[PDB]
Amino acid sequence: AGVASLSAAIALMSVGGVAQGIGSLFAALVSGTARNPSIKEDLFTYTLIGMGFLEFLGIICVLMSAVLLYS
Amino acid sequence: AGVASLSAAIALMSVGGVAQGIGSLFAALVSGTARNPSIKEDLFTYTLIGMGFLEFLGIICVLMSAVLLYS
Amino acid sequence: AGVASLSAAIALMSVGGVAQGIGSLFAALVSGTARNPSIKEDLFTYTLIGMGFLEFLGIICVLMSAVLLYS
Amino acid sequence: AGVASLSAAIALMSVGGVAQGIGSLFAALVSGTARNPSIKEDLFTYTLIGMGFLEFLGIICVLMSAVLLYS
Amino acid sequence: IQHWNKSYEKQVYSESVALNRTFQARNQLVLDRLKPSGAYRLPAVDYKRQLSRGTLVEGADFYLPTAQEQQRLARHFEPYSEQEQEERRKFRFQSISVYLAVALGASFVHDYFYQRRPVAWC
Amino acid sequence: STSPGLAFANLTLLLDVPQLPAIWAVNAWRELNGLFTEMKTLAGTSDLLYPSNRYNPQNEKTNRMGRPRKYNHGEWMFGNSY
Amino acid sequence: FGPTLPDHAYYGEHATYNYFVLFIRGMRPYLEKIFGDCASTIKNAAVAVYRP
Amino acid sequence: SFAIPPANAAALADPLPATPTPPPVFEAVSSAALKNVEEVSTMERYEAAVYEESFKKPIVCLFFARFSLQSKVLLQPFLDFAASASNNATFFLIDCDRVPRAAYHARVENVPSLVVMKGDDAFRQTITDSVGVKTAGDLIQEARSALDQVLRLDQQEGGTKLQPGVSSYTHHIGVDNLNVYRKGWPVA
Amino acid sequence: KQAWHSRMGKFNDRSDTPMLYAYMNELPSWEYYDLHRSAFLEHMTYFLVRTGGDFRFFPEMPPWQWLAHMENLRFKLLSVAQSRRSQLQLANL
Amino acid sequence: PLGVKGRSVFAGMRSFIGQRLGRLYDSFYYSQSSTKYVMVFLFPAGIFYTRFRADTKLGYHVFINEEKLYPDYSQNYFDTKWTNGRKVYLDDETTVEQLKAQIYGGKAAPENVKVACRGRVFEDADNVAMAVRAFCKRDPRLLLFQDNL
Amino acid sequence: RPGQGSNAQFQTSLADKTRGLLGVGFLRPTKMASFAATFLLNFRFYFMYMARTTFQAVRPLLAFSVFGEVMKLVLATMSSGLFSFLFSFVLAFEVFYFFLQCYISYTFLTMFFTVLF
Ligand SMILES: CCCCCCCCCCCCCCCCCC(=O)OC[C@H](COP(=O)([O-])OCC(O)COP(=O)([O-])OC[C@@H](COC(=O)CCCCCCCCCCCCCCCCC)OC(=O)CCCCCCCCCCCCCCCCC)OC(=O)CCCCCCCCCCCCCCCCC
Ligand SMILES: CCCCCCCCCCCCCCCCCC(=O)OC[C@H](COP(=O)([O-])OCC(O)COP(=O)([O-])OC[C@@H](COC(=O)CCCCCCCCCCCCCCCCC)OC(=O)CCCCCCCCCCCCCCCCC)OC(=O)CCCCCCCCCCCCCCCCC
Ligand SMILES: CCCCCCCCCCCCCCCCCC(=O)OC[C@H](COP(=O)([O-])OCC[N+](C)(C)C)OC(=O)CCCCCCCCCCCCCCCCC
Ligand SMILES: CCCCCCCCCCCCCCCCCC(=O)OC[C@H](COP(=O)([O-])OCC[N+](C)(C)C)OC(=O)CCCCCCCCCCCCCCCCC
Ligand SMILES: CCCCCCCCCCCCCCCCCC(=O)OC[C@H](COP(=O)([O-])OCC[N+](C)(C)C)OC(=O)CCCCCCCCCCCCCCCCC
Ligand SMILES: CCCCCCCCCCCCO[C@@H]1O[C@H](CO)[C@@H](O[C@H]2O[C@H](CO)[C@@H](O)[C@H](O)[C@H]2O)[C@H](O)[C@H]1O
Ligand SMILES: CCCCCCCCCCCCO[C@@H]1O[C@H](CO)[C@@H](O[C@H]2O[C@H](CO)[C@@H](O)[C@H](O)[C@H]2O)[C@H](O)[C@H]1O
Ligand SMILES: CCCCCCCCCCCCO[C@@H]1O[C@H](CO)[C@@H](O[C@H]2O[C@H](CO)[C@@H](O)[C@H](O)[C@H]2O)[C@H](O)[C@H]1O
Repeated sequence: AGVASLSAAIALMSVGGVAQGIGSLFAALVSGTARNPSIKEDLFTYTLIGMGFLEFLGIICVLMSAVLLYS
Repeated sequence: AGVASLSAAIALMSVGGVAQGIGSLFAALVSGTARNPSIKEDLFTYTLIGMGFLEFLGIICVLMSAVLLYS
Repeated sequence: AGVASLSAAIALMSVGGVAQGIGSLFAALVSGTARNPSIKEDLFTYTLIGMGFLEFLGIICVLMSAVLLYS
Repeated sequence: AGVASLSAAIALMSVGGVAQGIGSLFAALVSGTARNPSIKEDLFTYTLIGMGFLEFLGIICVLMSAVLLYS
Repeated sequence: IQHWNKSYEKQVYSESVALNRTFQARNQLVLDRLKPSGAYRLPAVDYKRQLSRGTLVEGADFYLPTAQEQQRLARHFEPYSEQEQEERRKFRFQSISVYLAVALGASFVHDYFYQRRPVAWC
Repeated sequence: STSPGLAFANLTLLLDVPQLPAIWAVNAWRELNGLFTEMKTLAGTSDLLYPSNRYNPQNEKTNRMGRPRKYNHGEWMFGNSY
Repeated sequence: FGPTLPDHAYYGEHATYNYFVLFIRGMRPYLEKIFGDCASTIKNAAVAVYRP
Repeated sequence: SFAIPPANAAALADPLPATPTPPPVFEAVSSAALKNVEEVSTMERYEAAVYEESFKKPIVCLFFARFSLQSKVLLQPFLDFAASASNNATFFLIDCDRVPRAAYHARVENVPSLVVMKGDDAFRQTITDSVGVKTAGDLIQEARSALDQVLRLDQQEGGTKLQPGVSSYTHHIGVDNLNVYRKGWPVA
Repeated sequence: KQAWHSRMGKFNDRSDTPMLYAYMNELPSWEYYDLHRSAFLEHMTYFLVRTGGDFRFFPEMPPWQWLAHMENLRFKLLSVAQSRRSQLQLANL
Repeated sequence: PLGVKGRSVFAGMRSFIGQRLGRLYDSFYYSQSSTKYVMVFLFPAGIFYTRFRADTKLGYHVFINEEKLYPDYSQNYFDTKWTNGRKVYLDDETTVEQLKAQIYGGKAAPENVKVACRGRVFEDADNVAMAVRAFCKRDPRLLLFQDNL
Repeated sequence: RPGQGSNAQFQTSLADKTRGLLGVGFLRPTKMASFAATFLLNFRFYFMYMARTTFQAVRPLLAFSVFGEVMKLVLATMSSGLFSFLFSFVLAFEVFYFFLQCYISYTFLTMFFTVLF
């Protein structure tokens, strides 16, 4: 029951790979608010959509970690 | 077949590059909507096209992973 | 018999890297469209050519992966 | 037993890296065209030359991978 | 090449002729016999055609069934009859007494008729 | 219309409302089998029939568990051995 | 070979004046009769039990 | 995103203006009220008909338009049919451009069109030639058959068996949303 | 009103984010003529000529008789034009 | 004005059912051939068959002890190979001999083959249902083995 | 007659009308199979949506429960006063973090439970 644990630990890399990308998205939100404060909404919607995508990828990798951890 | 579970983990590590790509894309989208907002209808469309590719690639990276986890 | 499987997993990781590159291209195109809207068609065509080449490389990797799963 | 397969997979990862490199080329293309269309043909020629070199290197890598596969 | 693409178009439209003949036969055999009358047609018209006709109305997610209820805001002098007024005066507040009674009854029934479970005896 | 939060209900409906015809058909088949069993019982049987049981193989030469009856070769003054 | 289908075969009905809402608005009187009769029956039974 | 501009002065103008009339020489060609029908000019009259007269005894409505030659050909035999069978039914003459809401009501898509009506949906039979194969006599024969059928069915079963259908609860609101005003429903 | 129109458009329209446009193999009249402008013209000239009529009475779906006649006339025209091209347009070179 | 004199509520029910059926026919006619036949006949039929079979018949998971006892399925299509754990639906009158023949495709089975459930050998002139009821109640996992001993 | 000229062209073969009866180019069983395949493959979206929904629903529960368990471990282990003084601020941070997660979940849930019609 050691290979399952190692497989899950190896699958956990995409979490760190996704945190990069969430960082860039919210950095872009910040820069857009600094360049055009007249548009706060209509930037946060797109930010939340892309963040939702990356959250889905995080859910995928964590789910598969638990899968390989018990199967 | 624990090596199956290892291969799967490796096959999921690719999400780290996928999400990064998606992040960069949406970051550029937000920057565009903060620079030339009146053409969101263009930018969002192009973004959707890009996602239609990236999504597909990620789905492959899942599918084959599961295949190597079963076969 | 999983030694072939690891090779397939590595190929999948390569595919993810290709996906990241595709996302970068899309991001650049969106930024370009925002800066110069009237020239979209030319930029879009150039992006399409790049996308096709990247897609070809990705398909090549997936194919080799399938081959390595059996042979 | 499948060391050659592992080597082929590693070569594939290198190919993915090459694709990522290409992405920057075509991003610069879609940006320099937005910034000066009148010299776009010249920019396209330079981008094509760079792309050809990158493709050549990738082809060389693939040839090496095939040789490795066949010992 | 010219020869070959021309003959390609030729037997393309040959296949088209065949398709048209079978299309005619299918229609006049099967579909003209199985066609609906029109009595049980769809009792509506698409919103685009209504919009072009100048007929579409968008409003009133709700409705008012009775004319007595429709003309209330236009009467201005008797929005409600006197009988209706005194009947409405009985509902100035909600009935916590009735709430309590109904809730206790429903809880009693739900607990001692519908949610009985076994218990050990020593 | 719909939404991501209604995926549970959408899946459940799509997969279960087509099964309701089959469920009703199963119920009707069960009632008919019960009717036929009760008509047979009214007509008469050598050995009894258990109504709410899956299968009733008992007869003159067969037990209530599908095996041959023991001590059933001869005849008995009190009639059937059961 | 052209359109074989009309537009209403594809397009969604009106959002606010739709088939079901018109139908149930038409059936309102019969349902009122039904449920009022049932409620009155139950109430009369309960009152005949509770008064004595 | 779909839109149509609201209207134009041309569209809202009079659809049926007068045109010049010739002298009595152009009329000389090789091929050379009415006391039995009712020309309808108003959706009020059309509704009165459909909701009272069509419940008393059946109606036959001819929907035409001026541009159509088939309407001109079909007019006279329609008047003869009316003179024949006015005892059993009422007969109406409607122009689609003058009264479009009557055409939307009857669900006419081509002109000319005969429409036999009883109870406003208990019997509605539309007769037309969407293809272009029939003739006026064929249309009138079909109309006579439909009128006979609806009369027989009204006599059938003690006057019943012809009750209104979906219009009992729809009020032709999906067909023409402007009936919400007639029903008095809000539009806010 | 604007919400009504936007909702109906998002639901029914052909878009990059389609709700109802899905599993399309036999199209309805409106979408068919919006995608195939060549056929709208042909189906419309035939209607005005076969029946002297106004565009306002344009049928939702045409008859199969009309469609078959159109295909026969297309045969005639393409035959004549193709044979003319075959003779003269290529002896040029 | 609800109701009319001389007319019955049953007549109105018949009217309504006629209306509904006519409308269904109209909507089925004016529909895509690609989708409607599938969605209206083939998915309902398959779902009906599956649900009826599960809710009515009774099935068993079959296993075999050794690979040498596996059947030959090379010729018959869609199953070239035996796999253990196959769900097998049977009738109440089925016997062990009939089950064995069904497994081995009406062909010559090996010698001294017997069926067991939870370690308990079945006679071949036994009803599978009652034998399972006796030996393995609510655990119908059957095993085929060679009884040489 | 008006349409006799066109209806004279419509005369078919026996094989033509058999082919039409069978509906060769108008049933398209390959199209039916493609539709069935696409329709069954589209069931993945329900799984994706339910996964997202459950994650957004349990996010506050996690922030309240598992980080709570961690804080409880630290409380059980710590004894002195300096560390406790410093840990009070961590607890307050956890309060604010919980409210942040609750706000995020509210946003995503109003997005996922909003219906046009
Ligand atoms: C365990 C539950 C079991 C059931 C499952 C639950 C399903 C229902 C869920 C409802 C949830 C709603 C939330 C609660 C509502 C709160 C507010 C409120 O009710 O306002 C006050 C309101 C008072 O009304 P009012 O506006 O002041 O009107 C007073 C008038 O003056 C009175 O004069 P009148 O002229 O109006 O008439 C007099 C009299 C009688 O009426 C008459 O005029 C005479 C005619 C009466 C004769 C017929 C009687 C009715 C039918 C028979 C009933 C009993 C037995 C049935 C036996 C069957 C046949 C034998 O009126 C009534 O009887 C009122 C009818 C009560 C029905 C409930 C209200 C409708 C709500 C819709 C519920 C949805 C259910 C679906 C329906 C079924 C499918 C279609 O309260 C109520 O009357 C309703 C009682 C609520 C039910 C209790 C359920 C418990 C709620 C739990 C909430 C707490 C949550 C957390 C729990 C943990 C705590 C620690
Ligand atoms: C074996 C092979 C199996 C394969 C199938 C084989 C064929 C078998 C028969 C058909 C089976 C498929 C049925 C599918 C129908 C539903 C969806 C559909 O496909 O419709 C498309 C089809 C076309 O849709 P469309 O072209 O887009 O729109 C045109 C309109 O539908 C045009 O409508 P309209 O403008 O002419 O009229 C408006 C229409 C509206 O129809 C609609 O458009 C929407 C219908 C809503 C459906 C969803 C409602 C679910 C609501 C939940 C229920 C909650 C109840 C709460 C109770 C609490 C009380 C305590 O009004 C209705 O007629 C609907 C009545 C049913 C709704 C009942 C709702 C409760 C109110 C109760 C009223 C009182 C009873 C009736 C009184 C009348 C006098 C007797 O729908 C229709 O043609 C008419 C609606 C269908 C009504 C049901 C017809 C009877 C079905 C019988 C099912 C029995 C199956 C069991 C067989 C036995 C096996 C053992
Ligand atoms: C049993 C549990 C039911 C609980 C859930 C349902 C809600 C409970 C309330 C009762 C439900 C039924 C309400 C019916 C309302 C319709 C009344 C009405 O007038 O409709 C117009 C019909 C048609 O009328 P008509 O068109 O012939 O003549 C009148 C014309 N107008 C309306 C213009 C004046 O009226 C009737 O004739 C009676 C219909 C109601 C009786 C049927 C009940 C339907 C429920 C069963 C469904 C299945 C039908 C097949 C049954 C086969 C039996 C073997
Ligand atoms: C607690 C319970 C709460 C839930 C309520 C439970 C009851 C109500 C649940 C209903 C929800 C699901 C309803 C979905 C219905 C889907 C069925 C459907 O529409 O089919 C797809 C087809 C597909 O049509 P389509 O493909 O052209 O268009 C569909 C939609 N688009 C355009 C987006 C693709 O729909 C139809 O047109 C037919 C539907 C009506 C027919 C219904 C089946 C009965 C047919 C009987 C007549 C057979 C005639 C045979 C004659 C042969 C000769 C020609
Ligand atoms: C579209 C719908 C969107 C839905 C969004 C749903 C997301 C929000 C879900 C969070 C629910 C969490 C609340 C329950 C947890 C607390 C349990 C509890 O009360 O303990 C008993 C508390 C604590 O009592 P105590 O700690 O003093 O002693 C008793 C404690 N027990 C019994 C547990 C041992 O009882 C109280 O006295 C409470 C009084 C103060 C008020 C507390 C409410 C504020 C804290 C929770 C707010 C959460 C909502 C934030 C909304 C933000 C949205 C912008
Ligand atoms: C003051 C009078 C007011 C009127 C109240 C009259 C209400 C009468 C309704 C009774 C209906 C209850 O319905 C019944 O509920 C009980 C639970 O308690 C269920 O009981 C079930 O579970 C319990 C506990 O395991 C067991 O007894 C048994 O397995 C089974 O009977 C029944 O399966 C169900 O049929
Ligand atoms: C056309 C025929 C009739 C159509 C109506 C169909 C509706 C029947 C559904 C009622 C619920 C049935 O649910 C259950 O099934 C059958 C009776 O049917 C009974 O089942 C029990 O008695 C029946 C006798 O008929 C036995 O065959 C069965 O072995 C036993 O388990 C249960 O006591 C009942 O709870
Ligand atoms: C319009 C009316 C429709 C009402 C619905 C009526 C149900 C329609 C389906 C009837 C199908 C009958 O088909 C029959 O079903 C039963 C039960 O599966 C099968 O019978 C099988 O199970 C039963 C119960 O143990 C036993 O007879 C035996 O074990 C076995 O033969 C028959 O092999 C099959 O021929």
